Amino acid sequence: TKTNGQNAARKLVRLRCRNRWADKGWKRAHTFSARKANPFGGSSHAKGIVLEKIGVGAKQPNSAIRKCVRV
Amino acid sequence: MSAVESGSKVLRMKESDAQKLLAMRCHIGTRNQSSAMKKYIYGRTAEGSHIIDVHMMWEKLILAARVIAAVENPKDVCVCSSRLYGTRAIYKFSQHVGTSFHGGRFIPGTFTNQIQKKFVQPRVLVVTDPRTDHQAIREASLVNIPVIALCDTDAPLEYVDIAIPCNNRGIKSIGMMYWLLAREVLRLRGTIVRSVPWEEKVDLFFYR
Amino acid sequence: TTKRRNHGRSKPAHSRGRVKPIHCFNCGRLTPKDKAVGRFVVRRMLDAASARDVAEASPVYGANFPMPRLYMKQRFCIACAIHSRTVRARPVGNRKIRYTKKV
Amino acid sequence: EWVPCTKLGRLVKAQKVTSLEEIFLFSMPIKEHQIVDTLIAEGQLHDEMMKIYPVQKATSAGQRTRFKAFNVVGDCDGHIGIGARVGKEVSLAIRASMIAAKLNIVPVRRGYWGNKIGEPHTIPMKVTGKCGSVAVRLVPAPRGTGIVAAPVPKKILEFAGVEDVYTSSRGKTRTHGNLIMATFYALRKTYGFLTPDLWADTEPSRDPTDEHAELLAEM
Amino acid sequence: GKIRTKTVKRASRQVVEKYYSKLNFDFYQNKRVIMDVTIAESKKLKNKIAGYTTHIMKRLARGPVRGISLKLQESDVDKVIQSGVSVDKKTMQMLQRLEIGVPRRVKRA
Amino acid sequence: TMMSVLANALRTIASAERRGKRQVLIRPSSKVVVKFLQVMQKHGYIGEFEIIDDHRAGKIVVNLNGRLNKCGAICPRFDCATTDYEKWMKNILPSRQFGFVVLTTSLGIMDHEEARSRNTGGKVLGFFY
Amino acid sequence: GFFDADLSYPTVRTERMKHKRRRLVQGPNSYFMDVSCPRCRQVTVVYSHATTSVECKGCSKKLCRPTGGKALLVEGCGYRRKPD
Amino acid sequence: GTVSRPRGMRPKWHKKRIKRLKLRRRRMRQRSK
Amino acid sequence: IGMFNEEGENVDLYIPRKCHATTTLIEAHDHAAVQISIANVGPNGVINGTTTTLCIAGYLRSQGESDHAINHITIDRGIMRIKTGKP
RNA sequence: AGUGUGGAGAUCGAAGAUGAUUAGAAACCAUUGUAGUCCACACUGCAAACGAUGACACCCAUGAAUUGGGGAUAUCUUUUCAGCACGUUUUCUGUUUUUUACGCGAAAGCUUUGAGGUUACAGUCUCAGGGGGGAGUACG
RNA sequence: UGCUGUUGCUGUUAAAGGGUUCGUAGUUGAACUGUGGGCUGUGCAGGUUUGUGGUCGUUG
Ligand SMILES: [Mg+2]
Ligand SMILES: [Mg+2]
Ligand SMILES: [Mg+2]
Ligand SMILES: [Mg+2]
Ligand SMILES: [Mg+2]
Ligand SMILES: [Mg+2]
Ligand SMILES: [Mg+2]
Ligand SMILES: [Mg+2]
Ligand SMILES: [Mg+2]
Ligand SMILES: [Mg+2]
Ligand SMILES: [Mg+2]
Ligand SMILES: [Mg+2]
Ligand SMILES: [Mg+2]
Ligand SMILES: [Mg+2]
Ligand SMILES: [Mg+2]
Ligand SMILES: [Mg+2]
Ligand SMILES: [Mg+2]
Ligand SMILES: [Mg+2]
Ligand SMILES: [Mg+2]
Repeated sequence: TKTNGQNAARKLVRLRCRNRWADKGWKRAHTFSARKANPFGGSSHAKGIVLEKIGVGAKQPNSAIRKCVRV
Repeated sequence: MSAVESGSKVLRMKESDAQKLLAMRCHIGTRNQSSAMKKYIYGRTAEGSHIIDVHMMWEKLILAARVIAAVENPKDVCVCSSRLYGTRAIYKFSQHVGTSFHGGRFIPGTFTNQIQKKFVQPRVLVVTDPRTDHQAIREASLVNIPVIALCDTDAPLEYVDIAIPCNNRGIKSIGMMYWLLAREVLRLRGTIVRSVPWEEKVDLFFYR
Repeated sequence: TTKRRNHGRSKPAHSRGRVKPIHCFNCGRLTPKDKAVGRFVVRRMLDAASARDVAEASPVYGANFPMPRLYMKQRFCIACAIHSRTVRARPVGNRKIRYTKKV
Repeated sequence: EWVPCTKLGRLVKAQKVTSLEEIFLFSMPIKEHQIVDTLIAEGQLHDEMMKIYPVQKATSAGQRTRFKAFNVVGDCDGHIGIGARVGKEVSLAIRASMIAAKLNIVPVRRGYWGNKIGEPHTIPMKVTGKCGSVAVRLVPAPRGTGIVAAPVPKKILEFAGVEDVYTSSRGKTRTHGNLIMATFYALRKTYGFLTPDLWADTEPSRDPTDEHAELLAEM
Repeated sequence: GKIRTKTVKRASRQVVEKYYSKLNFDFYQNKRVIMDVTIAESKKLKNKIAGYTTHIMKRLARGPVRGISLKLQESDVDKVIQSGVSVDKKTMQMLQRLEIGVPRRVKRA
Repeated sequence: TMMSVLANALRTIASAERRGKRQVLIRPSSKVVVKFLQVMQKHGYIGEFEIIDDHRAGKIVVNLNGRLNKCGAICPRFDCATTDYEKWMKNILPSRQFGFVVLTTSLGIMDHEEARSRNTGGKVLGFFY
Repeated sequence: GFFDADLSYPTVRTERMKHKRRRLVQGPNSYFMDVSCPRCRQVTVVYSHATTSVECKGCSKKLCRPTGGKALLVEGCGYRRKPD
Repeated sequence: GTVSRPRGMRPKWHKKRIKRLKLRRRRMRQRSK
Repeated sequence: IGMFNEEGENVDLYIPRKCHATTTLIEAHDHAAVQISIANVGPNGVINGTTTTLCIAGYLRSQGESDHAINHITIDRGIMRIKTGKP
């Protein structure tokens, strides 16, 4: 249930503002914690130097050696 | 339904129907009451027996008779009685009015299971007791069959369209009510004369 | 998935808040008095065979003066009521039926 | 060969009942699918198998697999029928669903959006149909809108004969068994809504079984 | 156990209905009668049918039997009006309020 | 605490129409309630109604022909310009062919079709169809 | 029976059973009685639901004793219900 | 068995483990403080 | 009665019956809605050829209120008399 | 439950001990047993603190009941808290409910005691939620 | 995406009514001051006035 009064705009604005943070996609889009944790820093691509070739095993029930590199 | 277009008084109680109703104790109501049947109850006497309003009882009986008399093919109205005491009454009623009858257990699916032999489609269903004929009433609701019932003071009136307030217990009462209905249906048809008393005796309607 | 409308006790939602617990007759488990299964027991002091002998040897007791009987209000926890066959599990439709007099 | 089993069936075969509207007028149940076949003109009744999926019942040795089939029957001119029936084999389910769909045919009322020129193209008013958690809301639309609906309701509405409608489906619409029935239930409500055009008193008429009772008796 | 199966019981009922006059309480004459009016590859069944047929014959002598038709052997109100009805106080009160008035042959008990 | 007398009255009528009652008692009464009832009565959705005086907020007994599918109040009374009639008809009415939105205009309480013809806006009171 | 109720015009039977505030138009259940003192026969107007120590001027004899509802007149007292 | 899955150890004892862990971290920070 | 084209066609498939008690439209799928025909009676006790027919919706016959509804209708039609005459 | 200070300590009893039972048994069972349990004052304010159902207000079908107060009119007791008390029938307001109508709901189920009167979505206010965890954790 | 819901979500059991009260800001908040009147033409509904198959005493 919710408020319905004619002059109850401030309550509805505050209520929606407080509850938008419950949305993970909205919170990520409006907080820098994910941006700082993102290695690309918000970029679509990034350039790097290959350090080592590694073999990452596939998770069960798959069984393979996924060829990956450390960059 | 005593009232008619002409304004006549032919279809009214004649102080003789009242004597027959009173003699057979057709106005005693199981000492129990139902909200649906509260309108038909005149009052409660000592020992707590509800007294059925005779004016309303006669008016509903006339209405039911006029409904039955409008069926051109009398085989299209089925009379049912799961109770033992109504078996001869509905048998005698059918042999006089021309209706189809069915006593004893009502087979589930008689009105709704088409592919079976013994599947019948009556246009009007009349039952002796709504409580014990609940299966016939329940099936009639699925196939557009209106229901006439001999309801007591404690009677489930769910799918009942025409409720006749009477004592649907006891041998004498059930026989008398069907005798009155058969006589009135014949009178409305014109097969007998209202001026002369009906020759058929209620004893033939009595169970055993 | 509410099993019972009354939640297995005689305490509607706006009657009381707490019913003082009682010890089970057999094990001593503390259960609310309304929830515990309570049977009033009128047990004969002696069985028929032995009462015959005692009444034979008693000037006090006989065909005219009956022997005393034990009267106990027994309240069981649910586990002890079930294990002692005082009550059993029932079909879902039969769970609703209730008794008011000792039959 | 068809040997009629009900009084309505005999009346239809004897051509005493010539239109499906007469059956709908008196709310007579249809228990023989040959009634719809004879009353609907040949080549005018179309059917489609909307959905076939298997249903399984666990047993002491493995599990028993049956198939539920949904069939839609419509003339694209205001008559729609939906049938679901489970069979041991797919072919049995499909044939039974076609029979069931014919037995459940209902009339759907068509209305106008604004100007009432030409034949009706949309539903007369906003109606919702609910089955399970799936609810389908049909909203009248102007001409040229088309059926703005999911493919399953759009197929049903095409068979019902509507041209323009706005739809919105809530609930778990991927449950197509409930989605099909919700659309069907929304279409039935069109003729149950009392509009001001239907306020006027209508003269009562006799049902065909009462009208031709003597003919039925001589059988 | 010696429970008669439905095939035995149904045939026994049919025999009794069709050939009631030819049957009596003796198994051996009934068995002879049944062997003439029955085609069955099993003599054990015909013996069992004869046993249950004579059992039904005994029951029929002791009143009716369900499942057997045998369709060869299958006004007090005026007296009460004369003696009076003697209605209750409230019932009499209802009659006094009627258009026809209080009917004759009634009392207040 | 009852906050809207009109909403209470329209809720009571809608419940009675759903149950198929022949008459319904409305309590309390008001000028706005009577004006709303007269609008519905004008278009034929209700029959005769009687106002009973009790030297307080009175009572109304409304006779009901079964023509009223649903009536309800809109709270709060949103402002409605003459250009907003089509928006409200779309949102709350079952169709563009029948049903009425009731407005409080400076010219009085009237249905949306009448208000549109008079070129006047106002506040939405409720609806019926 | 056969007489469907009218909300505007209730039957005296149903309306008489209504609570005083549940009637179509609410009204009092009380009334006034002119009471004759059992000592002087002086007429005193006493409220039916009186709760405060009614005394007859003169003898100063308690005419009624308050109760949960209607007052209880003293024994051997002559009262008649006044109109309106 | 009046309850559904705890899904990864009884939550009461997990809360107890977290509580003891909180106390240990508290004492460590107190030592450093 | 029913929807009408601008030109004047009736457009509607059919005009459903309305319950004589609650005026609700009687749909084609309820299967509990009934039609009851009451024979008209002339000045003599015999019945005429005409009848009076009333339609009752299925839901009213489910609530148990069809008997009350028929009583009210029959009284309004002048077929049934509310009270017995004066003695 | 826990904490502080006084008192109390009959009963029962976390910790602990011992005897059993066990492959092991730091448990269940037996005998004990400290803190506690009880009281006063002061803290604590974390419960399945549940009707797992926020508050106020309106409509709402049926039958038996039940608690308290009032209206009206078969039975029992009736030498003083007594012109009594109970009890019968009917009614009424207020309370805790029960059995079996719409309607609602994913269903279990709810139903004048709503979870009904909601896509035909608007009586008023307010609190909370937005896949599972990490985590009611880290930091302040 | 009616999964941010003013339109337009959910909160018995799925995530979610605060343990209970009180309570400022804030939101919301019961009725009433009020039918205009005749006149005319024009199309509708029912309080009574002469006349013209039913019940009812015996023309009523
Ligand atoms: Mg309380
Ligand atoms: Mg508690
Ligand atoms: Mg219990
Ligand atoms: Mg378990
Ligand atoms: Mg469980
Ligand atoms: Mg869970
Ligand atoms: Mg403590
Ligand atoms: Mg302490
Ligand atoms: Mg010290
Ligand atoms: Mg000890
Ligand atoms: Mg908490
Ligand atoms: Mg909670
Ligand atoms: Mg109390
Ligand atoms: Mg209830
Ligand atoms: Mg959600
Ligand atoms: Mg939860
Ligand atoms: Mg709470
Ligand atoms: Mg203010
Ligand atoms: Mg105001």
